[PDB]
Amino acid sequence: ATGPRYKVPMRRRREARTDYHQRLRLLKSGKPRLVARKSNKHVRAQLVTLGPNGDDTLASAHSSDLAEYGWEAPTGNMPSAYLTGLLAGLRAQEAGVEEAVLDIGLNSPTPGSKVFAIQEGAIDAGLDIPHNDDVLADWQRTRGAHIAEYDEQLEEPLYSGDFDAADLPEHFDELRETLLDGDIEL
Amino acid sequence: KPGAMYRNSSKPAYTRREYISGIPGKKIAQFDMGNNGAGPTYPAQVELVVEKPVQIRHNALEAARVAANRYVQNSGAAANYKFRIRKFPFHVIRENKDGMRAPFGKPVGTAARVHGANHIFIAWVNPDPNVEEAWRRAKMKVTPTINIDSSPAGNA
Amino acid sequence: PSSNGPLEGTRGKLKNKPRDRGTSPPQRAVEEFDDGEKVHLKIDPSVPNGRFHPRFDGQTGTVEGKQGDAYKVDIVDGGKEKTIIVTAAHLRRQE
Amino acid sequence: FHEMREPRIEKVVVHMGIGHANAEDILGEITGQMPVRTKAKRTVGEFDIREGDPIGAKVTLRDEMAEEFLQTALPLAELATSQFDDTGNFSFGLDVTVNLVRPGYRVAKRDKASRSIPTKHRLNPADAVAFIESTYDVEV
Amino acid sequence: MHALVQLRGEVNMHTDIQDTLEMLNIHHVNHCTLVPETDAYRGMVAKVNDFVAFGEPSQETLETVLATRAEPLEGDADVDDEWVAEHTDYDDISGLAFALLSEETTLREQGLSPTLRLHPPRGGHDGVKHPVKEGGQLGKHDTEGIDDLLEAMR
RNA sequence: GCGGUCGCACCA
RNA sequence: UUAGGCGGCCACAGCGGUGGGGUUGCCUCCCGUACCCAUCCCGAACACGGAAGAUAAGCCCACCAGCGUUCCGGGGAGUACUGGAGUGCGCGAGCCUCUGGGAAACCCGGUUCGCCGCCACC
RNA sequence: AGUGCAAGAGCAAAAGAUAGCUUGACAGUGUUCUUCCCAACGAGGAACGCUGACGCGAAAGCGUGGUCUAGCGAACCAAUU
RNA sequence: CCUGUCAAACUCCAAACUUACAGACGCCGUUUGACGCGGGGAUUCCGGUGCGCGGGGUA
Ligand SMILES: [Cl-]
Ligand SMILES: [Cl-]
Ligand SMILES: [Mg+2]
Ligand SMILES: [Mg+2]
Ligand SMILES: [Mg+2]
Ligand SMILES: [Mg+2]
Ligand SMILES: [Mg+2]
Ligand SMILES: [Mg+2]
Ligand SMILES: [Mg+2]
Ligand SMILES: [Mg+2]
Ligand SMILES: [Mg+2]
Ligand code: NA
Ligand code: NA
Ligand code: NA
Ligand code: NA
Ligand code: NA
Ligand code: NA
Repeated sequence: ATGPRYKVPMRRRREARTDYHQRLRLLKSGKPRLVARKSNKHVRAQLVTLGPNGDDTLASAHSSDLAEYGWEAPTGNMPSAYLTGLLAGLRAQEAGVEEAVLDIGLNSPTPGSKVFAIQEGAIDAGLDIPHNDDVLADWQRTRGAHIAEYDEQLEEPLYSGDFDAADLPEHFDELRETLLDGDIEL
Repeated sequence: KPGAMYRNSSKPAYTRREYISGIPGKKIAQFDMGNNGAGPTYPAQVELVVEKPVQIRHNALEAARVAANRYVQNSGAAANYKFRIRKFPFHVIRENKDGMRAPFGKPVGTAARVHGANHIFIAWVNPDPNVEEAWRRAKMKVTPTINIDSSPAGNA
Repeated sequence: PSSNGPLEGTRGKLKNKPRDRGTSPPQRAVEEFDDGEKVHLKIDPSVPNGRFHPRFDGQTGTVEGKQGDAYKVDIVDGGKEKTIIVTAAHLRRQE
Repeated sequence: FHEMREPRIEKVVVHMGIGHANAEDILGEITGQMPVRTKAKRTVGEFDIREGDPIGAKVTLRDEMAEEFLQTALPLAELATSQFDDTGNFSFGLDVTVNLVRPGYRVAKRDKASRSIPTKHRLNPADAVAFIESTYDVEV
Repeated sequence: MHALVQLRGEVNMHTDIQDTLEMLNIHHVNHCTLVPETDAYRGMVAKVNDFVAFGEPSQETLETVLATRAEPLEGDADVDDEWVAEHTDYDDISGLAFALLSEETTLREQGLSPTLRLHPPRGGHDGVKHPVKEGGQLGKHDTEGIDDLLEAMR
């Protein structure tokens, strides 16, 4: 920018999107990466491999195409994340993928976070991933219990119209249950 | 000491003051002479061109310039002309003043490296080439044979 | 030379041009080679590890197995056969 | 367009640059939340050679905590103009600084895809005076 | 296709230059060889440029020299039309010459020594201290220029 | 190594 | 790719600036703190929960060359330098000829305001 | 800028700063390069492994002292494990 | 802004050229066995000059 000698960061570093130091450490395993990404409204999970001209995604799942299986709830929460992980994990298995390492990009490794929920899901789908059980949420919060109880302090529906008034961690089970057998795209 | 000892450009360029200390000051008094207030807005422009690459000690530079400018007072202390010596003595020169043991010399002076065909002096004058004479006297005190060249001046 | 350390006279070869300055891309540090492949040796000024003795910068050897993540490249120094332990970060496929 | 262009207060920093404290106490009451130590850098003649060393405290207030404070701070100040930032900030006073900016500031403070706020979307000294002056007082 | 003739001796000539002449089958002064005009061959002759005389000869000249100084891979045998016909793919010297010139074959390919051991130039050459453009005899020559040399060394 | 800068001792 | 995620090359992509775009696939800003989690002080950030509002930031789309960069034409320049050769010149420093290579600055005019891969998606 | 110390080199979501924790400055044994270009030569040095035991981290992973190139010493004898 | 100069321990640039590997031609080797391996025997470790490139030195 200033002159011939000026050093311009790699594009993905300018865009503040890729942490290249972590990326290298990630690639060391030589295994596929379980890319755990979030959005204000959604949660994405991809299984990426290395390629000659860039990464190759062999399997993915987005919190939106969750409804395609009977999801009638918001998609930016814990139960959502888990399921998207499990969904991607299964598609992953179908693709012949057996193991992967968790890439949480620029997110923070906070215990019980959604990325770890995504990781839990993928593991349960059958994917072998280096992990640590007590950094994950306690199942109930994954089910979405923390939100149901939060609606107990109601007075006004936590959900604007949406589905239910007191919400459903049960809807969670019905879905997980569904994903664990048959059905299309899995 | 004789020019014979330093006029050739056979040694490496030695000018890094960060590694050389005790360098004698230059005897060259000024580089811009005459009406330096004015810019080259003159009709005629003569130059003294060196015809062989050589090294010119600050000694010869001063004597060459003095003899030329001191003469350009055929025009007056505040005459209408500007004189410029464009070269500076960057090359540091030594002398091994023990015999040939540990002979790297000690700094004794400085010189300017001029390549054949460069102009060492440039004067700016109105039709009144007294400067042509100031130079017959200047190239008299520098090692090389020289060419007195006139540029803007088809007023022959 | 006034000294005989490995980095003697390496100012040029182990320095980056100002624009290639800074952490290098991971893609080439993870490249995988096969035994028999020809690879050009060139230290990457930005990558501290996996290096080889500067004297071999420019050699083109043959990958013949690996040690840990580092590769074992066979080269010929003058007329002598030598084996060099080097990481991908400092290797490139010939052709 | 507007609504997302109209100024707002983002943090008010009240700090007492002492030279070595007991002062936190008053800051806690004047604001309503714990103060933070102020270590110093460089060794210097004011017998302040200690690098890591408590030499003052500060308090960053946000939201109501910041208004409820300014609703008494401002009144204790008169100044305006020249004493304003080129970014629409201003410090008066014990110091009390007010950082002002518009709605999409998080873009420059988050971790992911962060970005620097465009000069156009920045807050000018003027656009600042207006907002505040338009909130219980007068400019210059 | 160019005719190469070494005009300067080995003493004091760079070794990598001497080896080049040797790869071009010339090991003595006045020895000549025929070389195809290829990138590879071109680089070699350029390296040997200062100790040789070279150029594209005329059909006739080649024929005179071939007849006068060509030899079998082994032996004294004179290479005349009959030899040529009874030993090569061509029917006479002219046919061989043309083939060489059009770089279709080589002296070896036809059972002939790659070297035409010429005779010193009758009347002497133009000197080995200057190139053709300076009146000497070194370097690239005219077809007329090569011919004269080759003919005087017939 | 031992003794008060010094003295003693000491085949790596 | 009517706005996404992971990348490869790592300024041809930087710096600066103009215009356009969203009842929704969307991304954002945004709203909010019971929870997981969090600030040596602040739900600012991090984390979690969410949609009343917005397209003003960001982002995506179209474009501008003033600066920086890449490549090209013409000029500089077959100049500077140089591998090989010489009973060529020069008191000498050094130069010249033949042969094989061949620049930098700078000026003028174009180019460049990224390209490409995998996945997902009215 | 900083990174203990020459000089040159490396480094920015770090190789720097701050905080916290930890003792891998670990035992054993090698491969290779260096010392000594080519091209034989010891001590020493480094790079990269493995076996064992550990530290930290969600994890990939990092840690074979200090970002790299100086800071080193045979046989005999003694003391020590 | 304009204007005057430099660098063995400067570099936004940048040759000729030297060099690793590979293919092609050439040359060479398969009875003259190359390339290479193992063994016996040395001499040698005062060098000099021309040319190109040098560093020191008035030379
Ligand atoms: Cl994310
Ligand atoms: Cl090595
Ligand atoms: Mg150098
Ligand atoms: Mg014969
Ligand atoms: Mg006669
Ligand atoms: Mg003669
Ligand atoms: Mg002894
Ligand atoms: Mg807009
Ligand atoms: Mg280290
Ligand atoms: Mg002991
Ligand atoms: Mg060299
Ligand atoms: Na002496
Ligand atoms: Na003279
Ligand atoms: Na780099
Ligand atoms: Na403290
Ligand atoms: Na917008
Ligand atoms: Na050793």
